[PDB]
Amino acid sequence: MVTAITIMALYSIVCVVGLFGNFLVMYVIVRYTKMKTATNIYIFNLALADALATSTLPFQSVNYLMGTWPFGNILCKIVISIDYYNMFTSIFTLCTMSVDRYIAVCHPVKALDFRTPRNAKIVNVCNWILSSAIGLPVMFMATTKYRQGSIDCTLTFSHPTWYWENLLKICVFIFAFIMPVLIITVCYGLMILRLKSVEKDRNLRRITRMVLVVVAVFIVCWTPIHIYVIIKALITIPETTFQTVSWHFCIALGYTNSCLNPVLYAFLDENFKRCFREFCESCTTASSSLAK
Amino acid sequence: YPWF
Amino acid sequence: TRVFKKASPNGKLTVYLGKRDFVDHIDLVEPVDGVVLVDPEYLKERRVYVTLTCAFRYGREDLDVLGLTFRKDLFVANVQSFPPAPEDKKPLTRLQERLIKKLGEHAYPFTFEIPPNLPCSVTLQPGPEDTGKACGVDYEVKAFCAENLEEKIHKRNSVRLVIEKVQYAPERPGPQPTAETTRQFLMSDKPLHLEASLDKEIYYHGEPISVNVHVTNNTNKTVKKIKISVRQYADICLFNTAQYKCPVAMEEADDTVAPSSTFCKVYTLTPFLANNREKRGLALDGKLKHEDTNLASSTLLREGANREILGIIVSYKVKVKLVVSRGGLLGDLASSDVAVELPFTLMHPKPKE
Amino acid sequence: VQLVESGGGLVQPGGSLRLSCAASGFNVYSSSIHWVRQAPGKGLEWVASISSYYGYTYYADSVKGRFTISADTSKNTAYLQMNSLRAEDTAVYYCARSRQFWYSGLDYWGQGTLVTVSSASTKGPSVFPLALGCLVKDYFPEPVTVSWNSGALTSGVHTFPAVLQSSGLYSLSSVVTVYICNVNHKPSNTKVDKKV
Amino acid sequence: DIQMTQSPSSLSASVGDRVTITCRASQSVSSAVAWYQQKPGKAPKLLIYSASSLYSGVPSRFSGSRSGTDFTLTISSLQPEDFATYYCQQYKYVPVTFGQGTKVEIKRTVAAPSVFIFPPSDSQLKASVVCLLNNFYPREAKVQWKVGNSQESVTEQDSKDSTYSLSSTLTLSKADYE
Repeated sequence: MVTAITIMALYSIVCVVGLFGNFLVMYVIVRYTKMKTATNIYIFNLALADALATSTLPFQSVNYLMGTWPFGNILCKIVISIDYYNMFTSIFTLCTMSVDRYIAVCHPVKALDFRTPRNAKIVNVCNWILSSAIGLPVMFMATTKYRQGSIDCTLTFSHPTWYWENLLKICVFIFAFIMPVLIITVCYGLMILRLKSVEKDRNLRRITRMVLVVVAVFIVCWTPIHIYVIIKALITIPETTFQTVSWHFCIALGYTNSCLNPVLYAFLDENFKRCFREFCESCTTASSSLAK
Repeated sequence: YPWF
Repeated sequence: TRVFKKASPNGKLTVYLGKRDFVDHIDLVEPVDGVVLVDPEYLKERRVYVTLTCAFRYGREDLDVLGLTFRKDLFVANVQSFPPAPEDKKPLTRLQERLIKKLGEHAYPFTFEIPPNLPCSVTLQPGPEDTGKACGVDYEVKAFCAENLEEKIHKRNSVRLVIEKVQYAPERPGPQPTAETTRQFLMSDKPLHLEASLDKEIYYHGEPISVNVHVTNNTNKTVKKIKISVRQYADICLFNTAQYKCPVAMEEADDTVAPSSTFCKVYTLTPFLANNREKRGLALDGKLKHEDTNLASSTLLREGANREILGIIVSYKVKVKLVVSRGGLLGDLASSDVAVELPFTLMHPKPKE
Repeated sequence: VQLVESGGGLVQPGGSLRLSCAASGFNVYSSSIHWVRQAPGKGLEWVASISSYYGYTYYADSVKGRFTISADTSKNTAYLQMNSLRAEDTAVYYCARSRQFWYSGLDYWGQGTLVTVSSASTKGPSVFPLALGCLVKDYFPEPVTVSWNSGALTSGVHTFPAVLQSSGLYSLSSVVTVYICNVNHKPSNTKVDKKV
Repeated sequence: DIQMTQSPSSLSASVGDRVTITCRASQSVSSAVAWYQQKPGKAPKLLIYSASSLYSGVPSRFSGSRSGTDFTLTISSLQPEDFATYYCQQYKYVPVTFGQGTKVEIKRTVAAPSVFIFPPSDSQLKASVVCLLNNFYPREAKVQWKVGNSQESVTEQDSKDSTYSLSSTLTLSKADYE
């Protein structure tokens, strides 16, 4: 009906935009520039993580419209693990890129030796391993129940539900919302004050606008969902059309950040722009005599 | 994030 | 007598330099003299300028960080050659007068007075193959034809030559380096006493360095090994100046020193570039282009000058480290270290005329 | 201040030889070591060079692959391994020194050691009179000492340099004009006394 | 590769005369030209470097200069100890190439050789004729066949009379000689 198809359309368009942008940036990175810098590896990793995180939108969407999970238990566990693992991977890759740029600008002398592409590969591998500490346990608790009338995909707790589910909720709130935004804002603030501590004025204003828009899009996309999850956990809420459009809209914005990350980190890089444009005289020093 |  | 010449891609204006190595005396820097040859037919109403700039590069050539250029301009000087500016009343060097006599009447002189206490031409070794452009301080003389300075200049109408600002070893030797360090661990007995020195303070490139080590181990801790190394310190001065460190030469002997004994030996080290090709960020001497360079010479500074001098300030020290065996009632593989530092000077002898 | 060469002698075509150049008073890192050979009755030809400061190593286009130059920095000595010694390698090999930083010519040169790669062996000089001097043939290898009347008329005799014959063995001639001529061959310890 | 043309290949001067030795380079070397002096039986000795700078210990009578790719070594007053072979090297590019070499000799009056003919000894043919030119000047000289390939040998300049000597030997058969 009118109020039950807008959510489906929003999820579908967000998903298709995210996959299109992520696939474009992956192909351009792997084929043209060929990953010969630390930054290229960072955006490639972000693209992979965001594509993997956003690929679960069709599953959740068809779970919503059918009101059940028709895939099965194995796909239930796979989708849960993928969603959690890749959301942490995306946010943590954002954090690593922020600290890398902070080290590059505030400590260029240390960046001359701390930005070796081998070091970047090590950092990304460490990030993917560190994000696994939630990706495997959720796969170890993602069996499905035959709910009366539904086969819904949910998370299982064999221990007190109200304790461990809230523990996981608060752990995701603290290790995926407040510490990452703190890292990003501290790094970018230190960068902007270092830049302002000194044609150059226009470039500095552009850099300030870029870092501000990155911080703003992150803190606009990721806070509504966490705030509303906390509110829902605290106090029960009646179910209405406004309720069922807002709950979903928050998730849509949360994946909007996943789409916007490629739209910002890649499509504005100078080398990436040159490669995208591709896809779409000096004399020598000699000598002369000098009579005495 | 949340599974609806 | 020969002079260096370079012409623009269009071949209209050419600039003449007597030499491309300018000695940096502490009190003053040698003036940059030269003559630019132009033609009034090409320049209907434009004025040709010559600019000497000191460029300091922070990081790699590719930006990859918000699209900003890691390139500072520490010193920029400008002069209007043609038409002859009535503002500057600088005299004419004999070389400049000879160039004007040899060339036609369309030759005009330019002179640059580099202020003292500025960084010298230093380039940082990139180690493995990562970038196609060097990173470090360098000087360059650029002459271009334009209507005014606040204007984008075409690369076809401008010449540019890199020049080196070099320093040579002082004519007189200095005090002999000498360091002392005494250390006691648990107040057992008389402490360990390490003494090291060098045969001279000023060394030239390729000469061996003799380290005279004298140790009187009066405590009960046996010395396992003695490590002598030459370390290059690069003061890369900027906002919140830092310190770069790199062992250029090393020698780790296995000479043990028994408790209540003495050990005097001389270790000969030689810093050279053959075994230091894999060390990224190693300060080189910074020649004109990719050519035969060596380890960057120690930067000489005035004792009564400003400390916050941007660029790279290269210095060398000799570290003598004794690794003492550690372990008492419990026998482990841990160890303590007693080290001294002997600062020395590494330069080129002044050319003889 | 001194360069001493050693390790030269008779070699057969295809053999191997190793020359040593000990440098006294020079530092192997502040100076580069060069090898220059001089063929008999010819000019100087550069052979090899080594730069211990950079680890660079250069050879002439006619010696690449066969000759190998190295340096032992502990003893301040330079070695030149020569494999597959062709007959055109007969020369006197000089080891020279130049400033490693700001090369300013070959400042110091060694005395040089002759390297002979002739395929012949030690032979005896055949003495034939000339009715007045004597001529020695097949006198390999060099040198050959000749004197008239055991050194009496040494002032008034002209001796010609030895020229390598077609057979490979050298030959020499001497003449005196107003007796007996004595010839001594050091490499073979053969003394012949003839009278014209 | 750069080939240096040192001319003349040989000259004869006297004490007190002024001698010029020319060196031309195929390509263009900036100033990397050095002049060395080699005496017979001795190692070469560096005389000048950078084509104009005099080496330490070299007498001031030696002087070098450059004019484009034409380098010249000049001896203002030739001395009896300044008569040897002079070479011209170019160290601008690797490989370093030397010159052909100019040999300086003492100049004297023209002298006529005393030609002698010596038939081969019977103790040898049991077979090489020789023509012997003694005490001739200048160095250039020819020989005439008189009874296979002939081999010629020439000595160094005599210290007594500043003359030369030549001997040309050839092996003959038994047809013409017998």
